[PDB]
Amino acid sequence: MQIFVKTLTGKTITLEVEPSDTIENVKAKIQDKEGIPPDQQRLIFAGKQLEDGRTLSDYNIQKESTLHLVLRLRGG
Amino acid sequence: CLILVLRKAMFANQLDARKSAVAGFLLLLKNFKVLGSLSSSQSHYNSVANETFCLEIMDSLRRCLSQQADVRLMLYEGFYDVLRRNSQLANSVMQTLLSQLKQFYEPKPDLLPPLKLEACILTQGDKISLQEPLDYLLCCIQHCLAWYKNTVIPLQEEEAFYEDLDDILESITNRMIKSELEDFELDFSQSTSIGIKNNICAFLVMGVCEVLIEYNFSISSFSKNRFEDILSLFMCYKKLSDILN
Amino acid sequence: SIFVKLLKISGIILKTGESQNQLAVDQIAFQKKLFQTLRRHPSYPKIIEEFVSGLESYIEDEDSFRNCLLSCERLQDSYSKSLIKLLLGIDILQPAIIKTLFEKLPEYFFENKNSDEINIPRLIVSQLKWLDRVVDGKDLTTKIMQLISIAPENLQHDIITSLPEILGDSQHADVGKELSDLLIENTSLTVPILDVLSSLRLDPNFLLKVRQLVMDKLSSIRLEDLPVIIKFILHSVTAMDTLEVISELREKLDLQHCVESSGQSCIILLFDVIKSAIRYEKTISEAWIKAIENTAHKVFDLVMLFIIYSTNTQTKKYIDRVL
Repeated sequence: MQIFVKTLTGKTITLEVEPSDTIENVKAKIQDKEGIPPDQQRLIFAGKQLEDGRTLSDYNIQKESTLHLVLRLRGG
Repeated sequence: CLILVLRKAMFANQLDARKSAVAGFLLLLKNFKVLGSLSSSQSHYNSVANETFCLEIMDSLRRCLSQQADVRLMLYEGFYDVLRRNSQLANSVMQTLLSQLKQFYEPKPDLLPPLKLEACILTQGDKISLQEPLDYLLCCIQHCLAWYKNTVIPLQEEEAFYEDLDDILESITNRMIKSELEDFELDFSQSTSIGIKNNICAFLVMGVCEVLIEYNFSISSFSKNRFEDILSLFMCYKKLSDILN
Repeated sequence: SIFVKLLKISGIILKTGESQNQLAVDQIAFQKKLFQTLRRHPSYPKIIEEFVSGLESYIEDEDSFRNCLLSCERLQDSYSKSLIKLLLGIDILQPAIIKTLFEKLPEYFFENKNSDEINIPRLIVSQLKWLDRVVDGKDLTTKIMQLISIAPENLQHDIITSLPEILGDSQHADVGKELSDLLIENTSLTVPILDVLSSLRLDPNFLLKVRQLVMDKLSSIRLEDLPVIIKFILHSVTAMDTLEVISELREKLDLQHCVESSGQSCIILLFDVIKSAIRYEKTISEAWIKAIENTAHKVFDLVMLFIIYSTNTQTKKYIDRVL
């Protein structure tokens, strides 16, 4: 189950997350791949803030999902 | 987290953001007390953590210093309070200032100027602006050196630079009294960039001349030769002011 | 060997394999003692040159490079950064280090195609951020432009979005003019260039050209691109040009014809950008009300009017009367 993370400026990141995982695992994987720390970044889907500490199964995440990434502070 | 957002805030193009971040840097390093030998008050148990934190903050300040003029002005204004509330970091700060001094103070006493107008001013396309006020550099150096000489040495391997700084200022005194307007190309307004840089240089030489008056009056202890130097230096300043008027 | 000898004398324990390099002393202590040892060693140019030679000889092995460029480990009975960052922190060694890094990078262009473990150029750009001082702006400009020319879309994009941290204060104007030349040349990487132009410090006179070039294409860009372009437009305007650009962008809105979940996410991103811009840029805020009052019907304008009433307390009674 691949998911496209779309950061600002149009950059695409392909990343695999199983359906049973949670948003904390997503942020940890993003730190592992991109190096951004987990607490700093923020994710949004369907124009709705991803509530921390909740599984992605509650959200309507499907195959080839698009999750938009925004960083509070510029350049990480 | 605070230091993270400050260091992330360093490269913001907004001038107010840069000045805010630098003032925050100076204030926070002022408040964190180095437990080892800091001079009284007006203290976390991890003293070595404080020390290394202050030193890496000083490295960030080394990054900070090469920036536009307002940041440098605030930096040199705040180093005196930093030195007053924190004494050990002075051993770095003066050296950092000395590096800036070595960026403009020529070593040869035979050479006439202690200031290079090209490096001092931000020469750039279609405009002219200040980069680093050398008068404020000498101002901060004089106040820090006077504070240390008045407080720490009486309170008491690497001492030599202190007298070297005195020697530097002594050489900056001498060459200046022997100086003249021909070196600085004086005797200029906002009509042309040439006049703009000449006016800025006039302000700079006036400022560093009066800071040299401060230094010479401080160290002389009322000697006839030193006060003769003060009189000649102030006469140079007076004719500069009259020319500007 | 002399490189390794000086390195181990400096107190950092090199550790190959899985174990990362250990710090006997602190980062600053390592920097101070290494700089003092190099300064006081005889034959300063020769010792520096053979140190660089031994460094580039040691770094040939792939495992050596991978363990070197990663973050170190703190060895005590603070936080540990990479030893390459420690080497960058020393001013005298910086041009040798950056030359070694940028001659090494073309080797790993092929590696970028197959390396599933870790992205080598991504990490290298990561270490290269947050430096102390630029030893030579011209060298950085030439190296960055070489990477822009030769590297593929992903790597050139990565260095572009990393540009504000890499560059010092000095190289703003020339790099800005050269990336505008790239904007004229190419169209694919235009949006990241718009982002760094928003971030970087450039004068209004140079910004006028890019503003004129990009205002024509604002009517013909997808929804995914838009919020960073309007971020540039709102943060790259003078005091007198506010009403003109506000009226022009409100007339050239693409939401009427544009309006999946990504679309709604992008719309809230547009509105977050507008909230950030309006909250502090007062002249733009007041010019918005003045421009729409002069106009005297668009839904996007009405939502912007609602949030303007929400955020700015000073415009409360005024915007109530205007509504």
